[PDB]
Amino acid sequence: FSVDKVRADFPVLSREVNGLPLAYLDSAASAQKPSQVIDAEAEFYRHGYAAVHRGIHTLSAQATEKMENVRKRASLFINARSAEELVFVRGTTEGINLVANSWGNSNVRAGDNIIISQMEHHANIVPWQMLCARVGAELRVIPLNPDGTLQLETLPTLFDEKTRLLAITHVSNVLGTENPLAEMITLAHQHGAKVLVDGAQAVMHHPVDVQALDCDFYVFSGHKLYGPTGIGILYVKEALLQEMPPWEGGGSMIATVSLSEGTTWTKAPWRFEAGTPNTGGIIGLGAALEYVSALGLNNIAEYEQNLMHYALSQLESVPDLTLYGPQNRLGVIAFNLGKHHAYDVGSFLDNYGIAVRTGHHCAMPLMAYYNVPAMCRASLAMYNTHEEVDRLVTGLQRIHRLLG
Amino acid sequence: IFSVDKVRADFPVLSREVNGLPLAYLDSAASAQKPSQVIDAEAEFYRHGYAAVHRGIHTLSAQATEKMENVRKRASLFINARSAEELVFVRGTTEGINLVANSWGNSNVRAGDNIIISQMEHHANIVPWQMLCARVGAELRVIPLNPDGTLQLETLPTLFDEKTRLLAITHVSNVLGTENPLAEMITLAHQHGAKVLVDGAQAVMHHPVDVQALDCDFYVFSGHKLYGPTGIGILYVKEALLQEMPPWEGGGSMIATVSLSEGTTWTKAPWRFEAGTPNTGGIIGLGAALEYVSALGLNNIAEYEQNLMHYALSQLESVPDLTLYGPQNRLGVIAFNLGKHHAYDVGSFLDNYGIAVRTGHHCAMPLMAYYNVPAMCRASLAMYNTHEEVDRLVTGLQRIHRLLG
Ligand SMILES: *Cc1c(COP(=O)(O)O)cnc(C)c1O
Ligand SMILES: *Cc1c(COP(=O)(O)O)cnc(C)c1O
Repeated sequence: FSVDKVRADFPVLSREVNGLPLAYLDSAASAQKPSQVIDAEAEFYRHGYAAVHRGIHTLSAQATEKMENVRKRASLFINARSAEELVFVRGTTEGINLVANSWGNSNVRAGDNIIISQMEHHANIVPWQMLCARVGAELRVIPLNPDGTLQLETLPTLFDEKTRLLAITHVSNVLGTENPLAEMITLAHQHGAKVLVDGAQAVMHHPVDVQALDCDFYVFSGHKLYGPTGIGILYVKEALLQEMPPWEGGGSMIATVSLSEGTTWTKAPWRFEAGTPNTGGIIGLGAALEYVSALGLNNIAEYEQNLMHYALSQLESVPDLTLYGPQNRLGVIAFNLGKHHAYDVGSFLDNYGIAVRTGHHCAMPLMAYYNVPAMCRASLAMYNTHEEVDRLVTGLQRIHRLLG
Repeated sequence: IFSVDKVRADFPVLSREVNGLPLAYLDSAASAQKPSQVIDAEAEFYRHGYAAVHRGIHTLSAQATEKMENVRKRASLFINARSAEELVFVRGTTEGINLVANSWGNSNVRAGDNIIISQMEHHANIVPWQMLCARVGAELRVIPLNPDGTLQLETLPTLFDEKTRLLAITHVSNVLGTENPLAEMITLAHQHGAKVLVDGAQAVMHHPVDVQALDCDFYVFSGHKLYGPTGIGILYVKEALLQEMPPWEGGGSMIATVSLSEGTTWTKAPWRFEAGTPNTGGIIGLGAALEYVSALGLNNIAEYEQNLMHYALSQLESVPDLTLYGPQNRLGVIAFNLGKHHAYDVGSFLDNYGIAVRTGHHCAMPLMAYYNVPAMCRASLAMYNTHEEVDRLVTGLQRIHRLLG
């Protein structure tokens, strides 16, 4: 693995901000893309473009086949049994909503309950709140620990015969905590409950196998995978997916449509894809998967882990620095500097050409647990370097010196 | 004024050869080709500009956010909405219609009520209302067709009553190219206190669209037919209605506050309806597309496309056993069948000649049912299409007629 050869593929790293070389630590919010993905999408638009859905002419057919090929590649990437177990979505959020409506409405009833965790992204919180509101069920929460880990021993208590679903995050977008999915899924299934996994922060860090996890639902976003915006993947166990009613109605998800005799649906995954999909994004996603797969995920894991160790090692020399989350954390470092407002810190770091994210990070309960209005977050991705970490450290030190 | 060559110079796919022959792409009605400006806009954004939106503290994020909202503004001006806050970013027409069908429909349509659609509707403007009607136990009423491809307008007064909440109608047919008399329908619709949703997916690239003039309550369209990128579209909703609509998808960025005890509250519209990371590249590209189309001018495009249509319809009279569907004043598309031949065979043979047309039911089955055919061939004539290509189509059809009898 060579971070230089990798950095050579990303033009954004050449960008300047406030007159200085960009150091982009915000990858957790969205990932930068290599020229391959961008050029893949662009070239598709330039020499390849037509409509999908098995049009009679050549460009359309080839486009359709490309789309299905990407579906296959995606399926192989997360190691699903069949590509028919994967659905194209706008992203993690839509996927979760789709499950929450399609599967949730038929499988969750009055008096039942769903389980989430206190570290969840809003995407993995609100759709279940909406659901519970619809059918009159209860939303139960797995509580945290001060070190940023969930309390596993509470699960036997949270689960009962009325528990249909466990919605859990693979990796925290704030803390970088990786939850013990295997244990949770094993325990969850014993009570006859399905498990949905939010992997939006997972899939780019290391290999993900959904057969090994035995998770019932799995969702993730492409734009954090160094792919284009507006595309994501929903994996669902075939047995469950085939029995799920459609969510969005429209063209291409129907078998037949009649204004007298009614309407029938085609098979999944296609049952859940209505109207024209996002083709360019799918192509770009394919490219992204190719690129990451070509670098290899264990290499990325190794480099990112060593980089993380370096960063955490260096950040110890920063006075009045408060870190949130465990030592085994993936991809992100959440911190606060003294009593300073997070946005001021962020602004100062921005002035120094360093991009970090501030605010509640779309997890309010997580912030509520730590009794803070917000946190600073630095992401260390595969193209990030020691020099940038040094810039971050020195920056924090300078802020501390200057603002006391 | 308008030069198809100067315009054609901007679209690289038109330089392509297909099955060894120069491409004639008549499938624009399915999806439109993009000029270099759009493609390069999205690409350059990705290359030198890219970050997450939603008011991140650093520079790229802020700039990205403003770019997004600027595109929203440009779109509102493009369709002449009062406010940019009346516009919602969607995956395309289908998601827009579904969003309305769920969000607005569930609260505004009840047992015993009824919705009106037409027989020429795209499935996108059919199925979600079926779903709604099934959910709340309402009735779906249909405006019947005429053999010439026009709706029977005289039937409307009877179809409307005090129980009619919504008219979901298409601006322009994706098959026939029929342009419906929206103003009349909306007047009549409003007289009964009913809302109107307009499917504009086939409209917005042909001529100017003014939603204030139309006074339509909902308007939807797709970006990829407007010569923009895939996976992006616009939902226009009257502010008064939009402000009272509950959220559909839950998640980040559409919330004010989130609590696991005190519950959850929503931010203002339109943002209430945009959950998670939007499609930023698509939005940028969409902005570029709107700029390009506006720069050419819509009336110019309308005139040129009209002359092209007249030419095509004139030339197609010399094709034996050619059956056309729809009126003479049609916009943008020509739906046809050749003798007793299967549409897909015709399409394939035309594909062999380097000509791209579409076949099948075109996602309107009832329309096909009305004409007693399983499918139709459809040729699209867009702003970058030429007389040369029409000549090629005619000669192609004639050759197919020679060969297949
Ligand atoms: C294309 C089209 C639709 C569907 O648009 P999508 O982009 O696929 O969502 C709906 N109605 C009409 C009339 C159309 O032409
Ligand atoms: C980004 C993220 C989401 C939301 O994904 P979107 O692409 O915005 O739809 C959900 N959960 C986690 C953990 C995330 O990091």
